[PDB]
Amino acid sequence: GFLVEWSSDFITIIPENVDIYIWNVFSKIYRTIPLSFISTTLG
Amino acid sequence: TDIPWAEKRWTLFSTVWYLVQQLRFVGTPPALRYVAFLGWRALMFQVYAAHKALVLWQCKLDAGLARIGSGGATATFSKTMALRRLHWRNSPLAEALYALNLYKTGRVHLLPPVAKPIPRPTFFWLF
Repeated sequence: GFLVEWSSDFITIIPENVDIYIWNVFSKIYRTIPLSFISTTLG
Repeated sequence: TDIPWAEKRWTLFSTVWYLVQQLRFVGTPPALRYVAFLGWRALMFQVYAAHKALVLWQCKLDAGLARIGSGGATATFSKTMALRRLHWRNSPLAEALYALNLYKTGRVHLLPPVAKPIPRPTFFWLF
């Protein structure tokens, strides 16, 4: 039930698949920042 | 495997060229790079056509100059010099001295030696 989760470590219960998914989404969101910044500040 | 240890010098100019190149390679999407590639190809074809026209024109001009030079018969040109002009193997000084030699003594077959490749310029930690 809920106690085996509530009483264990949390990085061993959670797979790495979700960390890879979060990282992929974040990476894809913020990857256009250099070109955007450059084209903004150059008039 | 064959990089000359002079293309691996760490200098202050190269740590900024790194940013230019990293923008071009990681910060720009390959599709826009592809479009620019096509455009640049078309431009280079036009430029090459222009340069070939100019080289043929130079061949007539110097074949005409050798006539003044010899004063008499000589009207040919040198195919060696045409091919060397097309492949960028002459320094400007060599061209000028060849023109002068033609204008003064005909002698269309006396050619300047050849240009040597330019070495990579280095200063210090600077560039």
